[PDB]
Amino acid sequence: EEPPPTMEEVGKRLGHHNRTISRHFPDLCSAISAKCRNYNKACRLKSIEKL
DNA sequence: CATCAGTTCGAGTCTGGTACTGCCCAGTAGTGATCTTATTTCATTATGGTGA
Repeated sequence: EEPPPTMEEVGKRLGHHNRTISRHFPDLCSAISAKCRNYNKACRLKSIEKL
């Protein structure tokens, strides 16, 4: 979806500290972080072009 | 026997080590205008002694 959420939003929704997820599932968490960062970078790029 | 002391497992919490975003201000050098001042001219003004 839009602004794929970040680590903070996912952790707040799950009610767990970020280290709790981070100590067991690094690959998928890095996948979510990369997706969010890529969406932000793409949106910034379109904003730069349009501006 | 059931109490207390020595051991484990995993979660809570901080923090370093590593990368990254969305946004206008501040200083400097041009001009043109308008004063501003240490310094350079344009007249009067007083002092002077002697041959007609």
